[PDB]
Amino acid sequence: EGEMEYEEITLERGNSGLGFSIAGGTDNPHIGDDPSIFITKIIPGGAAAQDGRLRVNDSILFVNEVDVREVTHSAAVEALKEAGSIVRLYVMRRKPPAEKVMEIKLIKGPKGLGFSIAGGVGNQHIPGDNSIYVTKIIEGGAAHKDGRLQIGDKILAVNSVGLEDVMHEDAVAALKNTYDVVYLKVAKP
Amino acid sequence: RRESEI
Amino acid sequence: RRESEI
Ligand SMILES: N[C@@H](CCC(=O)N[C@@H](CS)C(=O)NCC(=O)O)C(=O)O
Repeated sequence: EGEMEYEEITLERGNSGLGFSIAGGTDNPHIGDDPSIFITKIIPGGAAAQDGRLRVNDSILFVNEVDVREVTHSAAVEALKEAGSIVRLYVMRRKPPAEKVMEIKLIKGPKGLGFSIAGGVGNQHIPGDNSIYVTKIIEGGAAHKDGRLQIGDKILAVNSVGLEDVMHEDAVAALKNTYDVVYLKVAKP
Repeated sequence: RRESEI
Repeated sequence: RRESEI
């Protein structure tokens, strides 16, 4: 958390390009005098989003054999444009703050558990992220009364069934294929 | 994107 | 900020 990590990410160019936006350069330095090329946006449904490894605020250090640590904005764009159909990126990022994993036991009310979910493979709630997210908690429902679950929580598992890289419909099935008492594994920021 | 009730 | 689509 807060420390630098370095990663090789190879992307295959799709019809709409690599599927991300950049800012920075020696002539457009955002944040102090740091000339780094940064990712500012991951395009929904694009190559970077489907791959899932590239993150907003990652700094691109190399594009294939080209050093983009101290280049103009235009030089970076050109290097990415000319990089071919298989693009090998070497990036740097500050590790995000760690998430708290929590177990929550809920008893269903007459209207279920009282929350809504979004996300899944092909329905990413955040571009690049296949996780199931809580998007709504029903006033007066079981999740609300318990008080632990919150909007923006990630559902990792329901009872013994993992929800890592699953389709949205399977996440719903798993959450509805339950008895009255449900055990949830949850990731909080 | 989808949103479902649980 | 200058931003380019890649
Ligand atoms: N671990 C290998 C590779 C790491 C890597 O790919 N990143 C940097 C080296 S610090 C690079 O020059 N990448 C350009 C490339 O893909 O050849 C090494 O010792 O260089």
